[PDB]
Amino acid sequence: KLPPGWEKAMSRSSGRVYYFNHITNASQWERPSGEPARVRCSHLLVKHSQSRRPSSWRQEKITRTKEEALELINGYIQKIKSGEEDFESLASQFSDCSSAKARGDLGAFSRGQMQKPFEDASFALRTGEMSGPVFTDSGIHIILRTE
Ligand SMILES: OCc1cccc2[nH]ccc12
Ligand SMILES: OCc1cccc2[nH]ccc12
Repeated sequence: KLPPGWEKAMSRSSGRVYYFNHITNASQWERPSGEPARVRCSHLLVKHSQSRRPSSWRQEKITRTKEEALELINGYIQKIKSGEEDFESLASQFSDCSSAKARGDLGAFSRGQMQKPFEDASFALRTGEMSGPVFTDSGIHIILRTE
């Protein structure tokens, strides 16, 4: 029926059908369109107090809760989707990964290199697509597939 990971859902607020991907946590109104050895992705990471290393270039000791990190992630996604902010700008300013200095770009990678939830989401995105919140031991990620 639908591409890998996608399913139909019903909006509670509006009643209209939408589509949700349980691998990437993406959601959208439009029906999803249409695997490579390698993909190229950028990401924006928000760490929290239970991250494997609760420290980053932005903060020596990260104290925000997981719930607070998810709220920050949700807000970044909202501004990216409305066009108020670009993914690259938010990643450079607010990502708790040192890849912030390269606008979030991780370069190209294969399966078996990244943490599993990150890898699975990266390879389930189509080129140009963006994930919802993706949870790893490092924190919560927004992933943008660029190639
Ligand atoms: O690695 C330190 C550093 C140098 C230059 C730009 C940066 N952005 C985030 C960390 C960072
Ligand atoms: O493995 C997931 C991942 C990929 C690339 C950069 C990252 N930084 C923190 C986690 C992380």
